[PDB]
Amino acid sequence: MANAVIGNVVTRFPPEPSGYLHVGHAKAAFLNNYYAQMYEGKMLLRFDDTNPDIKYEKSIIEDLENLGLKYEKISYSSDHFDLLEKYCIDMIKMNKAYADDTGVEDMRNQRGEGIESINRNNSIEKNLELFNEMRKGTEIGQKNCIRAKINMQSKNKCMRDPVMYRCIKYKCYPTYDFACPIIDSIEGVTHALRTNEYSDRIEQYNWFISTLNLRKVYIYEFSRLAFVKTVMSKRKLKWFVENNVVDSWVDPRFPTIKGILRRGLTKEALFQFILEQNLMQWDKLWSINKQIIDPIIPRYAAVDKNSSILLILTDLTDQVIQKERDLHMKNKSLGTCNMYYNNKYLIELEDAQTLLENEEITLIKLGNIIIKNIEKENGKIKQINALSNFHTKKKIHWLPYLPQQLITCTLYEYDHLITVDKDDWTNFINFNSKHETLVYAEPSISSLKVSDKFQFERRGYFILDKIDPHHHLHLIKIPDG
Ligand SMILES: Nc1ncnc2c1ncn2[C@@H]1O[C@H](COP(=O)(O)OP(=O)(O)O)[C@@H](O)[C@H]1O
Ligand SMILES: [Cl-]
Ligand SMILES: [Cl-]
Ligand SMILES: [Cl-]
Ligand SMILES: [Cl-]
Ligand SMILES: [Cl-]
Repeated sequence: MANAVIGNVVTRFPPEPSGYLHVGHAKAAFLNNYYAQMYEGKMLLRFDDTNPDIKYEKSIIEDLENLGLKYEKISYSSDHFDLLEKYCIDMIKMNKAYADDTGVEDMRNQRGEGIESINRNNSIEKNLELFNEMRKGTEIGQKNCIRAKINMQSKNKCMRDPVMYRCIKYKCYPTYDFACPIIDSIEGVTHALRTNEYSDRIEQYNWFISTLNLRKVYIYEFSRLAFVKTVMSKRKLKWFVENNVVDSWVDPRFPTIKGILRRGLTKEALFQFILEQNLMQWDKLWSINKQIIDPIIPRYAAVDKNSSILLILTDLTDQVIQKERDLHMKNKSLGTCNMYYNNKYLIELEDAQTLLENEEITLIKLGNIIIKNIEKENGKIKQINALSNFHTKKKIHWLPYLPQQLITCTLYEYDHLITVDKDDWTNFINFNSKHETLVYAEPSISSLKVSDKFQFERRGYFILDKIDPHHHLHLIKIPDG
């Protein structure tokens, strides 16, 4: 941040309302916030509608609210079109801008080979009256674009007469390249943050600023954020949606901020992952998210609904005993859930198959028990009979066989959308990347409210997405890196 001064820093986040925000957007928005906060500065939110819906502006304001960012003001590039017009005319009168009717292909490698276009020497007043043709929309006007008069022979291709105004309320619109430095300057930005993929652009940016004798804006570049096995092109994502491969932009497989928060990511983890680091691997982002959520979420129990095996404590009765226990043992201010138990339990079959005819084991948060026999009807295991011994390296989780109180849950597990890491690209999709499994979970889990994060013991981490009628829960699995 060159020549930054505490209390005199202004940054801005300038997304286009042409789609929903994704993770890379989140890096930009966050870094703008981080540099503004570092100097006790101000951060503007600019909707960049230079070359133009409102559903997107709404979605943006909600995603920013969700990331916890707050802005001093909201502006639209549109709001300065009249002024940009004025500046355009000024440049025409300084012989710094001219009207051009050379064709797009021709113009493209006239630029490539550095020959001055025909109109580069146009008189001032022809340039102005052509600009008027453009502002009215005449067939002349549409054949004409205004461009800056810089240097067709510069080693920097961005310095070779870039287009400033195009004919397309307004009949003519400024390009990004021209609108960005002017608007940044007059809005009071002091430090404009931009992806360093647009890096040849800087000399042009500053050119415009000095050529109009405007207050300089420093540029701070950063790397763009891209992930393996991920697509963030807006066209590829709408393709996913239109073929019902997903059925919403909020799908947990989508790198949108909405989708990624639904999937379990915490804003804290995303910000830390941005600070504490060719594509990136989701593994480290989800490992940070794990480290962050693990000590502040409760632990509940679940067993497979269908493969569950019945365990009997022969020496107890069918009187259900209740015991308050703590949700998370380590952080004892997280609260207490309730634990119900009696003589009949459900355990996993992957656990049932592991018990030998006289082992001692431990039902977590309850106590040790003594396995007595393994009744196996047909080939499978039908039932297990054990002994209370409440007063071992086989500690298993369990549910009390109380079906009118156990909560039924669908576990959604997701895989990457595409198969390669980065025209016949749809052959690299994973369509069967949404896995459902049904479980019973602990009665006390009815406490949870939608959006809550928790852990299923010896299963993994989950977020409660929706609650169906009849208290049926939908649980999205949070990857754990
Ligand atoms: N993948 C990305 N990673 C980081 N920052 C990005 C990424 N994509 C866009 N940005 C930044 O997001 C801001 C708004 O982007 P937007 O105008 O929507 O541009 P784009 O057309 O590149 O999506 C810009 O500052 C842009 O440089
Ligand atoms: Cl960086
Ligand atoms: Cl892509
Ligand atoms: Cl959905
Ligand atoms: Cl990064
Ligand atoms: Cl995968």
